[PDB]
Amino acid sequence: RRRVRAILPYTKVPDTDEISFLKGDMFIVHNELEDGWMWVTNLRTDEQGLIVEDLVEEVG
Ligand SMILES: [Cl-]
Repeated sequence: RRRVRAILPYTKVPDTDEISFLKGDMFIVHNELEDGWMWVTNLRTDEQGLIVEDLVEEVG
């Protein structure tokens, strides 16, 4: 469980558990699979869903 920040914007694929986001959006990473899929909470929108880890950076 950690925070990550979007380094790019993203528009979700319709009728999926993906969420949209903007560059700079902060997320709580609840869980992550080996293939890069994360279940997160977007802290700006309070939406939960799927994101790919290559669109985010570790928060230090
Ligand atoms: Cl949708």
